[PDB]
Amino acid sequence: IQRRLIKSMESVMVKYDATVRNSINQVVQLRYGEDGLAGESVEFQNLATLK
Amino acid sequence: EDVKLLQFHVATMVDNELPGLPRAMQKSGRPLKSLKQRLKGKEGRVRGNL
Amino acid sequence: RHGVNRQDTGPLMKCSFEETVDVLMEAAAHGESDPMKGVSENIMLGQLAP
DNA sequence: GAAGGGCGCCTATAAAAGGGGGTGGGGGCGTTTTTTTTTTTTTTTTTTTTCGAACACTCGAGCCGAGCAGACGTGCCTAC
DNA sequence: GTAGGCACGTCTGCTCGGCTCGAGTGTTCGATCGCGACTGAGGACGAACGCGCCCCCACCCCCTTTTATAGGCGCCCTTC
Repeated sequence: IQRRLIKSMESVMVKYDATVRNSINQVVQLRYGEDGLAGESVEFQNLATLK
Repeated sequence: EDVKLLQFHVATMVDNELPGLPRAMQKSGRPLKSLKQRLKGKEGRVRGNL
Repeated sequence: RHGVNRQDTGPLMKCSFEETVDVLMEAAAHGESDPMKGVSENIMLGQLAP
């Protein structure tokens, strides 16, 4: 299951205008992860206004 | 018959696992390793060496 | 296997995954052109991957 | 009968010449058939988690078009 | 000049042929984690095979007899 999965997604990558596109240069997302943030720099937070 | 035999030998040269067809063998009885088999699996050129 | 091959990616990528000879035979027969734009084709070819 | 003894043929060498015979060397036919009804067996049939679709193919089926035939309508001939 | 009746034309529906549809059956593909790391399988590798035996041909050999020379031995016959 892991080998098959990597084999699909391998060529997707964030380009220098920050839209995420695969090998034939089709757009996957307009911004990576819909906000353009990094996954190792995020944290869990509480939203005050749902009070 | 010669054409049928030639057609078989050149086919078995390229691909030796043809469905419904006998397979090429040796005195050992081992199936021949044709070019498709060499490419095909985990131990094949595409994945194993390349 | 039967879905990834419907993608409009270059033929050499599709060979690197389970289809081996068969996708190359069809690629040769249609005469498609592989633009070496993706990660696998470039690593197999040996030039610095993008 | 069993056993030991005596007589005689055996193989080698030679060397020739005519003719029958053998093991080939190579090509042929690829049979068809005689049956023995066969080693081609059931591998494991599965012990299953089996597909996993995709694609080709099967077979049937229903809508639709043209032609045909009768009913309805029109066109043509005869009699007062 | 005019009206009624027989044949032909018009219209609609039934039958046949033509065109496209799927549940079903078939094929047929495929992969089955990573790595190891050991030997040692090192004797093979028994299968080689006739495939099926067939005829034509080519070439070499066996086939008698001579005589001397000698072990090896098969057979007959008398004695045990």
